[PDB]
Amino acid sequence: GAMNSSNYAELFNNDIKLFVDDTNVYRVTVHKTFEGNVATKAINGCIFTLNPKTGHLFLKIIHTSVWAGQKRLSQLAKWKTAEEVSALVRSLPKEEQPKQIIVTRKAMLDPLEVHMLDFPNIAIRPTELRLPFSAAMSIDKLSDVVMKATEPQMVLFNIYDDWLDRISSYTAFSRLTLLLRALKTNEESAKMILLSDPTITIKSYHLWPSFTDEQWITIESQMRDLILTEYGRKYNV
Amino acid sequence: MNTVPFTSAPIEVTIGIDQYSFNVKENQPFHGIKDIPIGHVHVIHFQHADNSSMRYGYWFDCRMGNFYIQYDPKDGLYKMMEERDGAKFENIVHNFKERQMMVSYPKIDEDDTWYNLTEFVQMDKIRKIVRKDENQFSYVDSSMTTVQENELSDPAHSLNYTVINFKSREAIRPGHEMEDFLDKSYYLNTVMLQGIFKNSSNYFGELQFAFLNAMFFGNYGSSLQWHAMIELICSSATVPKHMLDKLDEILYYQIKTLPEQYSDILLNERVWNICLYSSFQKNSLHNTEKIMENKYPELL
Repeated sequence: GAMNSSNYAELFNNDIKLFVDDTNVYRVTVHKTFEGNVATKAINGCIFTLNPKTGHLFLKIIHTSVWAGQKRLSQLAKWKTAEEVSALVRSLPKEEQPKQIIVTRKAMLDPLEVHMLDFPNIAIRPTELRLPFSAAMSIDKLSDVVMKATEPQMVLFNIYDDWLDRISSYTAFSRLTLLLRALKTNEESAKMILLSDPTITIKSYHLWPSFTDEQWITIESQMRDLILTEYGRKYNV
Repeated sequence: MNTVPFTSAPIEVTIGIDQYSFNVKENQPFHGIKDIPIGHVHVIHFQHADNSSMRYGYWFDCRMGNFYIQYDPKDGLYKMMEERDGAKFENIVHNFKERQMMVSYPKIDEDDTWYNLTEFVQMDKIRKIVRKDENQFSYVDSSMTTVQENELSDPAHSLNYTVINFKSREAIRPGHEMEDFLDKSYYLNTVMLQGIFKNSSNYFGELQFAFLNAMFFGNYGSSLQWHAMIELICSSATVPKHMLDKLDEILYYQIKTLPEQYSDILLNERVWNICLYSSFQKNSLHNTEKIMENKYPELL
């Protein structure tokens, strides 16, 4: 059934699972035409497929060429997502294939179920969690590889950098969701908090800065304050 | 015009013959139903006064033998049996008729209701859905489960309706996932019509049989089958024109016949709203849409 607050620890057990977020698959800018009508121009997108236990991220870049001459793109985007997730599962060795795939949006359930009919033992699940994976394109190195792609491409990342050397998967996921929640609520302020000290850099092979354990506590506090500062505006409370 | 005699009526019972029904009192001198129209299947059905649980009955065709009803006090039901001695049977019927101990199948000459509900229904197709090959007639009741319901437990007592499942390898060609899910035409036309049913007449026969089992016995699995066969057509962008026209007539008579008070349990909101208002065939069921809108506007 649905993944919620009640069964949260299940994310970090030894059963291989993937989160799939389709938010950033079909991306457009809306603009005026010469005649004063409205039109969209697609930009490169991505499927965000994440092992929450290991941090392994399968970033399938969706090149604007896949939409050329297609109709009902927001519908097609769900099916293309499910096609590419199914292709990724088939590409993995049997012992690496997930036992569950959790979709962040309920509209992915039927498309993914139909694409995974060959895998009846892989459970396709929704979640009640409101996950901030839409904000993946606020991570500079992910945004950069998506925008520069000239063709369909799969890029492999570890979204936790080397954090699992020092912290558990549970704590790494909590840190990732807090960073993405801050980047989603106020991108400018979140990026300012992450780069304010020039002495702390991002390793070439990493996504996030090389914070000490004490610096991560300060950063995480500054992110929580940002989310509350922002919430006390949205709602005037 | 054929006859189904009753040995007796030892228990108080409501007796159905097709869309008609009669209350019989305990030990009332009732000895059967005469003037049954030749050329159609028929269903004789029962609901005991003392336990309205288990509606049950028998699908039969009087062209296929001489059938009678006899109460079994051990199994506690009215049973259909075949009389193999023609002369004994003719002599039983002639006596009961002479003593006018038989109700007359009460068909109004103008009334094509039963033909319209059973147009594609054939005894030989019923006997493959309801497997009991030693009898020429078929027992159905309120509680019998379908092969599909059983998959998701006594196989000999199952309704072997054709399994329809929109999220199955059968329904979805590898490589045409989105196309086949959103447009069921390949599942309807290649798999079901060309493949399994062989023609639209057998498909409509099963659809009509499923509805009648839903209506006459409150058989839940039959209602599921009726709705799945409607949805498969309405969810196909490519359906022969003759099939759409015939479907509209079929559904019109089914909705016309349904007791007004059973719309809540026998009609699936999602399927009917989707079929009449969102599906490919939303504009192809004029008669059905008009009777549904006038008779059941709450459901929609």
